[PDB]
Amino acid sequence: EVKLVESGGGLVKPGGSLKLSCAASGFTFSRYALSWVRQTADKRLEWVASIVSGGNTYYSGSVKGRFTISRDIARNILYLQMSSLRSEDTAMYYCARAYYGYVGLVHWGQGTLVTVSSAKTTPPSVYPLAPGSAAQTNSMVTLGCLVKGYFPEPVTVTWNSGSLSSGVHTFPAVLQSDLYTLSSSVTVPSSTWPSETVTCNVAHPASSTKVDKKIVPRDC
Amino acid sequence: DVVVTQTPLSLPVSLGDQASISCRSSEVIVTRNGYTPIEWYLQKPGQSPKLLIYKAYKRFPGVPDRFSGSGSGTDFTLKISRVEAEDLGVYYCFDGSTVPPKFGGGTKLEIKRADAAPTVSIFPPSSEQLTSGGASVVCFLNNFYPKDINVKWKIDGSERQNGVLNSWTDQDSKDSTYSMSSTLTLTKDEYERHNSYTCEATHKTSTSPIVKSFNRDEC
Repeated sequence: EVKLVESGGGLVKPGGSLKLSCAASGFTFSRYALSWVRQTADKRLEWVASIVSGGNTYYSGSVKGRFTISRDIARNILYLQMSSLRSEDTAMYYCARAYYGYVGLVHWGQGTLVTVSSAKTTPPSVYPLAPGSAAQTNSMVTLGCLVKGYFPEPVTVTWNSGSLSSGVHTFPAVLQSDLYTLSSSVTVPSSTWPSETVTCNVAHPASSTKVDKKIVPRDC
Repeated sequence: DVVVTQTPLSLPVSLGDQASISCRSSEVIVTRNGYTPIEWYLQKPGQSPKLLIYKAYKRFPGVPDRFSGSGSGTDFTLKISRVEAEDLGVYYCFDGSTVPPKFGGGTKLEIKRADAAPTVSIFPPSSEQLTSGGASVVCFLNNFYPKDINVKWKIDGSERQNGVLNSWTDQDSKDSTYSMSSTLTLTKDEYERHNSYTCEATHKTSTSPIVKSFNRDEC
């Protein structure tokens, strides 16, 4: 099977440099055209660069002279050296192989995140969102976690380590004052909480954070 | 230089119906027999883009026969014979006739479902947050359809049209509904100068708004 895995993404200040890697397996590396394509917040895709089996390289004008695509046929690795980084370069970077010749883009990797900013890496604050009592008498109860003030993206949220999949809504983060904030709600039967434990698990790899927050009722 | 304009931005369609996505290059493509560099991609929720069509009309292996591409000159369109829930996602065309190749802006395929009213729940600031000096009042409006919704806040009766941020989930993978969160943020001080907080939402499924609120004078 054909596999491509990007790596090297991270936080970098404007004007800085960063070199991305794309490890390949499952195919004769040398025989194909390889490309880097990026996706920004607006979910827009932007072809960035490619290198063909013959050695020729191609770049988009918004990147030419700053980004250098290269490969090491020996080690089955594709690279993308970035320099003079700009705020607008922030995005998810994927590498993809031609289907054949220089036709198509297939087996895209999961991509690596590159963030260009002067903001510092800061962990999130996790706060419980519990019902303001209200007798309920209702079949379902909704709980949640407010993850505030972190940087940069992303943050993952699970409930009871994944045990609670249904009734889960994790909202996209919003950037306010160069700080991100998002929320997640979960809905379980009234017979599940507070009798059983409900905990949201927040992760922020950038700060090596992995936090658990138990939702307890607001005593009355 | 080439610019690819893709339309529509969002395409609502019923399961079982036909879907048609259009892309127009600013440059007319040549070839009635000599290969055409027009490709179509689909990016499913939370996933990496994937190839559907290449050479304008050939289907990449694995792609359902329900999909098909067609086009001539500046216009090209991707077609789905009958939409399946599996087709939800964002579709992008790609013009590879010149360097650098250009992607279309993308079209969000939305699956139509019966209208549904949101389940609203309001939440006062956590004691933990007040201790730190902050006060965010959260409001969830979950599992509704269609996506457009009205959310007006009221503090002690006065509408609050500032400091209120929003965020919406993508169309649910299970029921095809939309969910939204609204967060009113304030300082402990500001927060404590009032006791009545309201989250009012009016959705097309009802002329009478759904009010959910609380008073600091309680738990």
